[PDB]
Amino acid sequence: TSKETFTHYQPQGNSDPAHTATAPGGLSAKAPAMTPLMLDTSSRKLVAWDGTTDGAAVGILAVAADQTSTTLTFYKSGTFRYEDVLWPEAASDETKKRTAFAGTAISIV
Amino acid sequence: DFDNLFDAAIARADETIRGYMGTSATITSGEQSGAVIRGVFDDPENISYAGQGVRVEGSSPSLFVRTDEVRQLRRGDTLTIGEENFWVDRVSPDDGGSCHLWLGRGVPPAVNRR
Amino acid sequence: DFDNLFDAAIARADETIRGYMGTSATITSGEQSGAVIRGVFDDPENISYAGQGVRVEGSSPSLFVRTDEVRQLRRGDTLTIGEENFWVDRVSPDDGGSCHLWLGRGVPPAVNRR
Amino acid sequence: QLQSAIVKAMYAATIESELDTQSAMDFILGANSQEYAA
Amino acid sequence: QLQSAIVKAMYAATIESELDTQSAMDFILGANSQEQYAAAPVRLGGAKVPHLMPGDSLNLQTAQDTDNGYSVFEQSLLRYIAAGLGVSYEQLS
Amino acid sequence: QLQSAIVKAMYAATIESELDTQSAMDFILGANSQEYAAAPVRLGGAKVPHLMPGDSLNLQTAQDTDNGYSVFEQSLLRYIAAGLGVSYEQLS
Amino acid sequence: TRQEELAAARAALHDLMTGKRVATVQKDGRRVEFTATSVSDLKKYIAELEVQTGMTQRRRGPAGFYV
Amino acid sequence: TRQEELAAARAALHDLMTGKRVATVQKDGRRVEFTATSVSDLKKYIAELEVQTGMTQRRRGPAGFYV
Amino acid sequence: TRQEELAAARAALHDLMTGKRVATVQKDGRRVEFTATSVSDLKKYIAELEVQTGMTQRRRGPAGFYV
Amino acid sequence: TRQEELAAARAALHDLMTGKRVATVQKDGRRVEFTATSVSDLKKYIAELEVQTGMTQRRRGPAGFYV
Amino acid sequence: TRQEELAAARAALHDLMTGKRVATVQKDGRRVEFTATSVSDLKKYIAELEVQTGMTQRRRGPAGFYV
Amino acid sequence: TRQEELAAARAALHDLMTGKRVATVQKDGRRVEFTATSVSDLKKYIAELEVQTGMTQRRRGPAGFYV
Amino acid sequence: TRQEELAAARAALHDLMTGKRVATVQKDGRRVEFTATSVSDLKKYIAELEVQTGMTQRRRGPAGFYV
Amino acid sequence: TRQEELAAARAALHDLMTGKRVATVQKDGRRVEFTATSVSDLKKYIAELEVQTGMTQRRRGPAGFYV
Repeated sequence: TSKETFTHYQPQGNSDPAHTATAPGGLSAKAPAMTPLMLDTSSRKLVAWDGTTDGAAVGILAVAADQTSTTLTFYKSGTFRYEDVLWPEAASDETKKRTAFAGTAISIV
Repeated sequence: DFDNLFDAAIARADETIRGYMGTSATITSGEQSGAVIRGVFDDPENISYAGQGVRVEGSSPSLFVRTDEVRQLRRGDTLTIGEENFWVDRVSPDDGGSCHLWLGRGVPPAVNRR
Repeated sequence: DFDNLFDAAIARADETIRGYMGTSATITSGEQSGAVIRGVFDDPENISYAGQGVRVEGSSPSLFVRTDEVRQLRRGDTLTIGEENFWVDRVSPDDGGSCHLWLGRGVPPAVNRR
Repeated sequence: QLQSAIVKAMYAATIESELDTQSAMDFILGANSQEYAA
Repeated sequence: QLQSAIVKAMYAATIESELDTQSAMDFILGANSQEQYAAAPVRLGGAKVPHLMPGDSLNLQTAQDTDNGYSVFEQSLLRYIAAGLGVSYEQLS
Repeated sequence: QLQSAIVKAMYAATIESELDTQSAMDFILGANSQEYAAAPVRLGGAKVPHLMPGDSLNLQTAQDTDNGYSVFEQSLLRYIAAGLGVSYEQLS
Repeated sequence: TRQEELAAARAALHDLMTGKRVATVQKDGRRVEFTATSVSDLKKYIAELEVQTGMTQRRRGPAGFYV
Repeated sequence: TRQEELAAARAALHDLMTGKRVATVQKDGRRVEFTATSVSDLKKYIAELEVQTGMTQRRRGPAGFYV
Repeated sequence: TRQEELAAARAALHDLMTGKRVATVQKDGRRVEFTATSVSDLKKYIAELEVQTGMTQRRRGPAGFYV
Repeated sequence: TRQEELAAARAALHDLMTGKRVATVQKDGRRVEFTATSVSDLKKYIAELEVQTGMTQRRRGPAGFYV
Repeated sequence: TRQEELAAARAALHDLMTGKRVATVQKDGRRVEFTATSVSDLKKYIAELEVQTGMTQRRRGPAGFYV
Repeated sequence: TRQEELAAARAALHDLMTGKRVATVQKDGRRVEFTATSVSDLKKYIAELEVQTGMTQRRRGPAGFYV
Repeated sequence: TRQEELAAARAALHDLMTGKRVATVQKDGRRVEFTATSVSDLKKYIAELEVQTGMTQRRRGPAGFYV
Repeated sequence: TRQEELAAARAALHDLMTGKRVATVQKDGRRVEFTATSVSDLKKYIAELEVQTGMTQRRRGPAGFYV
C-alpha cells in the first residue's frame, strides 16, 4: 500500500579524507547544504557558484546557511559523486560541471 | 513525417536498393549544375524498322532516382553517368518515393521553344 | 572494383553460367582476328511465308557473350562455332555484365556504305 | 576443500526475473525496501 | 592424485553472463568497493542469493568423489610392496 | 593398470574457448600472464571464473581406479600361491 | 552514440511488440525484406547495452539475510 | 510517455486476443507485412511495463503463515 | 585493420537488432538474397574480434575469496 | 599458396558474419545460387588452415599447476 | 470499458470456436489477414479478465475437510 | 441465451466432424479463410458451456464402495 | 433426432475412409474446401453417441472371475 | 590418377567453404542444378583419399608415456 525507498547517505565515493574550513561569506540567497561556491570578484566574499565563472570554483558547502550567516563552513578536500552534489542551473554542461573543481583538492568522480 | 506508416518503409527500401545496386550519376548543366546522385541505370533495347527495311538500333536508358533530388530538373539539361553522358527527356511522376528518368544520348536536339 | 555491390555478383554468375553452359566459339577475321571465347549458343527457329507459299524456315543464332572480350567487334567480320562458321549481324547493348551476339549464316553481304 | 564447501553452501537459492532487481526481491523474497547494501 | 583433488576442489562454481566481467561479479556475487589484474576479492559473509536475467546463470560444479577406488588400489599396491620388502603389510602401511 | 590410473587421475579438467588459448587460460584459470611454457597458475584460495557463451570449463569425473582389479589380483595371487605350494596369506 | 542508439533500439522493440516490425516492404516491381529477430535476445541486448551505458541504477548485488 | 505506451500495449493485446492484428495488407501493387509476436511475450512485456511505471500496486510480496 | 572490422560488425549487429539487416532486394527482374545469420554467432564474433584487437580492458579472470 | 586462401576465407567469413554473402543472384532469366555453410565449420576451417600454414602460435599445450 | 470488452472477447471466442474467426479476407487486388491466436490462451485471458473485473466470482477458497 | 449458443456449437461439432465445415471459400476474386479449430478444444467448450448452463444433469459425485 | 445424425455420421465415416471424402471441389472460379479430421476422434464420437442414445446393448460391466 | 583427384576435391572444398559451390544455374528455359554434400563428409573424403594415396604421412601412432 504505502512503501518507499531508503537510500544510504555517503558524501564520499573513495577513501580520500575530506576536510573542512570556515570563511566569511557574502551569500545573498538561502543556500542548501553542499552547494558549490566561489569568491566575489570585488570583495571576495564567499558566494554560491553561478556556473559561468569557469575556473572560479573554490569549495563545496558543509552546512546550510542563509544571508544572515557571517561565516560559512565548506569542504576543501575530498572526492564527491557527480549526482549527490547540486549545481546552479546556469552550468548546463556535464563536462564543465565535472571539470569545475580541477586544480584543487576537491575532485568529482 | 509521412502519414502512412508505409511511405517511410518504402522510402527506406528505395534508399537501400539504390545503395546496394545503384551507381553514381553526375548531373551536368541545369540549376543543380555539377552534382552527384545515385541511380539504378538500365539500358533496355529497342529496334525500329523504317520503310521497306531500316535496322536503326538503339536503346532507352532509364535511371529511376528518388524524386527529392530530381526536383527542378526540366528537360533541356543533360546527365553524365561515369564515363557516359546522357540527357533527360522525361521524368516519370513520383510513385511515393522515386520516379523513372528517361535518357537520350549525346546532345538534346535543339530547344525549339518559340 | 565497381560501385555496385550487385554487378560483381552478376559478373560471377555470368562467368559460372558460361563455364557450365555453352561452347567455345573461335572468331576469324576482324580486329580480333583469331580468338577463342566461351558463350552459350542458341538457335531458335523462325519461318516467313511472304506470298502464297514461300516458307523460308530458318534460324536466329544468338551467343550471349561478355562485352569485355568482344569490345569493338564491328559487324562485318565473321565468326566460327567450332566446325561451323557464322558472321555477327548485330550486338545488343550490355545489361551490366554481358550482351547478346546475334549471328547470321554464310558470308556477310557486301558492305554497301559508300 | 574447506573454502569450496563454504562457497557452495553460501549461495543456496537463486532467483531470476527480467523485472527490476529491487522490485523483484521485494515481491519474491519479501525484503525491506521500505527501510549499496542491497 | 593429490593435484587432481586440488584442482577439482579449486573451481567450485562458474557464472555465465554477457555483461562486463567486473559488473557481473558485483551483481552476482557482490563485494567491489575496493580501496584503490586481480579482478575483485569477495567477502565471505552470510548466505546470499543473487538476481538473474535471461542469459545470466550460476552453475555450481559437483566435481567428483576424491577417492574413487584410490584407497583400495593403493592398498593392493602396498600389499605388493610389503611382499617385496619382506616386512609385514600392517607394519609397512 | 597403475599407468592408466595415473593418466586418468592426471587429467582432471578441460576448458574450451574460441579465442586465443593464452588469453582463455589467463581469464579462466587465473594464470600468471604478467610474467612451450604455456601458463602455469598459482594455487590460492577457491576461485570462480566468468565465461561468456561459447566457452565452457568442465571437470572430468574420471573413473574408479580399482573397479574389481583388487579381486582379480586376489584370484591371480591365490592361483600363483597354489602353483608355488606356499599359502596365499604367506605369499600376499 | 549510446543514448540515441538505446532510444532507437527501445523504440524498435516497442514497435515490434505492438504492431509495426515490418518484415517486408513491397511496391509493384520493388520488394525487399529485413531479417526477423527474436524477442528475448533483443531484450537481453537492450539490458546489456543499458548496463554498459552510464544510465541510472538498474541492478543490485545479491541479497542479504538477517534474523 | 510510459502511460500511453502502456495504453498502446493494452490495445494491441486486446486486438491480438480478439481479432484485430493485421499480418499483411495488399493493394495489388503495394503490400506490407509485420512480424507476429507471441501472446506470452506481449503479456510479459505489458506486465513488466505496468510494474515499472507509476501504476499502483498489482502484486504484493510473499505470503507468510500464522497459526 | 581490425578496429574498422569491429566498428562494422557492431553497426551491423545494431541495425540487425533494430530493423535494418536486409535479406532480399528485388527490382522488377533483378533479385539478390543474402544468407541469414543468427545473433549468438554474431556476438561471439564480436567478442572474439574485440578481445583479439587492440580493444581496452573489458574482461577479468576468476575471483578471490576472503573473510 | 596458403596465405592467399587463408585471407580469402577470412574475408568470406567476415562478409557472411556482417551482411552480404550472396545466396542467389538473378536477372531476367539468369538465375544462379551458391550453397551456404555454417559459421562453426567456417571458423574451424579457418583455424585448421591457420595451423597448417605458418601463422604464429595461437594455442598452447595445457598448463601446469604449482603452489 | 471492461464489461463490453469482455463481452466482445467472449463473442469472438464463440465465433472462433464455431466458424467465424476470419483468417484472411481478399477482394480483387486487395487481400489482408489477421493473425490467429490459439484457444487455451484466449480462454485463460477470458477467465483472468472475468476474475479481475467486478462481477460475480467463480473462484472460492481451496477446500475444507471435516469428518 | 446459453441454449442457442449450445445448439450452434453442437451443430458446428456435427458438421465439422462429418463433412460440413468449410475451412475457406474462394469465389473468383472474392475469397475468405476461417481459422480451423480442433475437435478437442471444441468438445471442451461444449462440455464447459453445457455444464455452466442450467441444462440436465450430466455428471454426478464420485462413487461409493460397499462389501 | 440422434439416430438420423448418427447414421449420417457413420455412413460418412465409411465413405471417407473407403474413398470418398471430398476435401476440395473446384469449378471455373469456384473453390470450396472443407476441414479434415482424424479417424480416432470420429470413431470415439460415434461410440459415445451410440452409447448415450438409447440403442441396443454394446458394453458390459467389467468381467468377473471364479474357480 | 589420385593426385589430381585430391587437388580437385580440395579445391571444391575450399570454394564451398568460401563462396563458390554453385548449386543451380538458370538460362530462361535451360536450367539445371546439382546436389550438395556436407562439410564433414567432404572433409573425411579428403582425408581418406589423401591417406590412401602416396602423399606424405599425416598421422602418427598413439602416444607414448614415461615418467
